[PDB]
Amino acid sequence: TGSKPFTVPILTVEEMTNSRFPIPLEKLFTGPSGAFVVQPQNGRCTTDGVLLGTTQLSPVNICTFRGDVTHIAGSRNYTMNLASLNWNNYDPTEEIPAPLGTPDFVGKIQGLLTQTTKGDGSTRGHKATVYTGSAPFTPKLGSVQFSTDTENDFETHQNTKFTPVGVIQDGSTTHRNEPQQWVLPSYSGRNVHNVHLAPAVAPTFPGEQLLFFRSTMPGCSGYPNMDLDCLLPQEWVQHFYQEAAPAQSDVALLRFVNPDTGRVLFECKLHKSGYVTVAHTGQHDLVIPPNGYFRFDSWVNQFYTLAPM
Amino acid sequence: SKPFTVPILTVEEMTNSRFPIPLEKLFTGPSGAFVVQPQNGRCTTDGVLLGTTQLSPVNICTFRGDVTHIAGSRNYTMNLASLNWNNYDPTEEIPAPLGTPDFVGKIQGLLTQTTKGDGSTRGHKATVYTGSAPFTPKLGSVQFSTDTENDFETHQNTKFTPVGVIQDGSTTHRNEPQQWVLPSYSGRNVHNVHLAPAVAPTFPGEQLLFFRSTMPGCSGYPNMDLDCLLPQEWVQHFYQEAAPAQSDVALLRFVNPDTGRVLFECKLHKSGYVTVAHTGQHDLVIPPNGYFRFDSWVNQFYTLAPM
Ligand SMILES: CC(=O)N[C@@H]1[C@@H](O[C@@H]2O[C@H](CO)[C@H](O)[C@H](O)[C@H]2O[C@@H]2O[C@@H](C)[C@@H](O)[C@@H](O)[C@@H]2O)[C@H](O[C@@H]2O[C@@H](C)[C@@H](O)[C@@H](O)[C@@H]2O)[C@@H](CO)O[C@H]1O
Ligand SMILES: CC(=O)N[C@@H]1[C@@H](O[C@@H]2O[C@H](CO)[C@H](O)[C@H](O)[C@H]2O[C@@H]2O[C@@H](C)[C@@H](O)[C@@H](O)[C@@H]2O)[C@H](O[C@@H]2O[C@@H](C)[C@@H](O)[C@@H](O)[C@@H]2O)[C@@H](CO)O[C@H]1O
Repeated sequence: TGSKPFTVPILTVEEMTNSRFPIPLEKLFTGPSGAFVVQPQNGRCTTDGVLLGTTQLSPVNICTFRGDVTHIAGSRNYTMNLASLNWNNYDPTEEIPAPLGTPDFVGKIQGLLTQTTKGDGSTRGHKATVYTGSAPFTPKLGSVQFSTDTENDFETHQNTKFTPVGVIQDGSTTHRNEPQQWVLPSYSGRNVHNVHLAPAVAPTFPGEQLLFFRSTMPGCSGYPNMDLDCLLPQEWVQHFYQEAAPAQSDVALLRFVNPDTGRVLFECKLHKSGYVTVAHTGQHDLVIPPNGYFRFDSWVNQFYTLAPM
Repeated sequence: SKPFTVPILTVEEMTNSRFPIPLEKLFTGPSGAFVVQPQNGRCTTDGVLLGTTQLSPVNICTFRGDVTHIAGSRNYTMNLASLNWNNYDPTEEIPAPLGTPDFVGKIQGLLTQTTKGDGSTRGHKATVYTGSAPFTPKLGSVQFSTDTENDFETHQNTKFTPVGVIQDGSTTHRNEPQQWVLPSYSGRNVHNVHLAPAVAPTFPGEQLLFFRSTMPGCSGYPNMDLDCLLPQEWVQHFYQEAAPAQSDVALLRFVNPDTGRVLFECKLHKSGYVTVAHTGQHDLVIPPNGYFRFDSWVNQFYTLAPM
């Protein structure tokens, strides 16, 4: 009695943003997930607005890094000592897995590393790639490495930003073998256990699968696997964070409605810990009308049987 | 009537509606001497998108299409597609494709491409000069300068992801970008159409309140300041809520949770911009947890407490 009514945004899928990389959502996808552990750290939020993992609120502070850089002699690599979003000191003892927004998959993320010299406002920018499966990827410790197209242009002790664009793959190896979107980086480096993680999720009900919000990351070199699935759109993270409507049960029943025809396409379970399941067996790209949207209908529980998708 | 609200997200939790970067601060200054007519980040309080405004925080200053190499150069012409990768339609009554840059500047980022057949991919640093003669997005074409003469393929999906801005370092520092100069969306001899209107304070002692970011600089000595009239999250919020405006102005109070006190009040005009009572340039100093709260509908001629 007296709970703030729960709701989800009325934005359509194509009007929303992937919570794991700064690109629009394209489609909904469902498939079996017994062959991987689904434990992304971005795009994690409970329905009552508790951010989990490395999740933060900005759609354009995801897979970014800020700090200052040191050149590694004999190479085009730079070590970035990480700062916070507002350029303050990074605190490695905060009870999070890594700075909020840190990439949550193993892959080679390419973008631009940019810098401004405080004294005169001179600026510079270079193509750069961060290898999140590599030994120098230690964001939790406050340090990551970038491979760039320069050995001398970046200055020390000047604010430097990495803006992600897409992913690459080693073209001499099996096509689409990376990125591995369901493999978490080791945030503190090789053989150091991750901490404070958002939990892995899986369907529990017979005949159910996770429902993913899917985008295609830009590819920047080689033959990458560009598929990227998030559990919640970034706008849903922002919505629940603000609304903070109490979860009246374990499961919010949503209906996906077509306002063009006035008919419900399918129903799904939004679990209070922040993920969606549907009743379907097999890999399936959902086909949805551009104006279709999710609408909260009622609180049910994990024993509720969904109508087949 | 449906109660009007603004998001409770703090400034640094929100996104610039004119370039895909976080908001950093609030800024006010006089703007009588020139025209404030941005086309992105334009939305009425009852949720009507204006100008070139669309809903995505990460489909702003992006481009998509097919590219063709200009022989004897490292420049490529992009024939624009839509977000769904369909043919572009120049007869829509908009100034240019939604999300088109709304300032004159040299925007640098990466041009990326996927070959459909084998999934091979490529990516190159590229710059679009929105003040250049070939910048004709309303006509379905813009030009990029890149670092290759041969790597991009024809008739393959190509995307530009913006990162920051550059300036010609052999010229007066910070002389470009010019954030308050609109591109000529159809080229230099064709006037712009279907624009969201220019905005100005009219009430004595008031100035615009800007939501400000610093665009990354990628070369030279650029002016990196970028002011939007509404955070992108406010655009998304009004679009969904569609709460009718009960008067010309929504009075907002900016509240500090650490004290429980109002820091300042401002006017959110129903056509989608904010004013404060202040004379002079000022970077507002705000607590990280400060937020805007709608307090009441007032008329346009309400007198604000001084900022
Ligand atoms: C121009 C081209 O196709 N070159 C092939 C080469 O791929 C290029 O390799 C260099 C390093 O030597 C850079 O990594 C380039 O980014 C890369 O080219 C990109 O990727 C290829 C697949 C094309 O889509 C191209 O248009 C694009 O610019 C390739 O090298 C292998 O693959 C690359 C990605 C890299 O992992 C190399 O270490 C690896 O040996 C070789 C052999 O596959 O073939 C060249 O023709
Ligand atoms: C290495 C350096 O500082 N060079 C200055 C030069 O700037 C470089 O010019 C080339 C073009 O010839 C490229 O545009 C480079 O990106 C540019 O270097 C960038 O910008 C400078 C200001 C530094 O921050 C540097 O670290 C960064 O990589 C510069 O040339 C003027 O400005 C550039 C942006 C370009 O517009 C030139 O056409 C223009 O003459 C000159 C004069 O300011 O000074 C050199 O020292």
